[PDB]
Amino acid sequence: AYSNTYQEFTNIDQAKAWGNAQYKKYGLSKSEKEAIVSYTKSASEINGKLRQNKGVINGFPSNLIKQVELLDKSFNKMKTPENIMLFRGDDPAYLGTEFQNTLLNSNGTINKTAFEKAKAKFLNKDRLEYGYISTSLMNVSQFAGRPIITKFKVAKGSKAGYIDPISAFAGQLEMLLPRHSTYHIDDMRLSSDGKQIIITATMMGTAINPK
Repeated sequence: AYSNTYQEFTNIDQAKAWGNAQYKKYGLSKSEKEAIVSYTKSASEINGKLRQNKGVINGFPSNLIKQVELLDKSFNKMKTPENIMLFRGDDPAYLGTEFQNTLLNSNGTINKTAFEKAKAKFLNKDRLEYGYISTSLMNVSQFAGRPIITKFKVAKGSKAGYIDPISAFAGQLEMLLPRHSTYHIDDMRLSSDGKQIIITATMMGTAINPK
């Protein structure tokens, strides 16, 4: 129809080759790579601070400010040449503290009532994320244990970096997205296998554009 087409990697060997190919052309500086390595080693803490302070970094320790600004600007060199689907998994808290202990039933499946509340709260609305967004080119094993799977539709030209080869601690086929990014949740449904929430969203972009 009038919908756009987003590619999805289904072969890990090619996803790795494709990502490696993009990486080879970034021309990242030594300090930019170190910033990315540092991010992979303290992602939880950095994103936690970003959320806590709503994206304002002036109060962060000087060293962290430098790291964040380096990472922010590194995206000027990292764009995806294709419309691509990116994946990530999340725990109930992602939907809000109110679901942290209400989304799942004692058997693995997810309560339908809580799920219905999740839709009214997020379906057909823009969502702003203060932290950076770690994703993978494929639905890697690192997930499949999380109750929430999000599929982001990222358009050609968007800021997105394949950091899998930059850090020993990056996730498998990890594609990092800029912080302070907004996306629109287009669809929310249960997995057809024993309940699970599959979220499909269109990535709109980031407000962090240095230069």
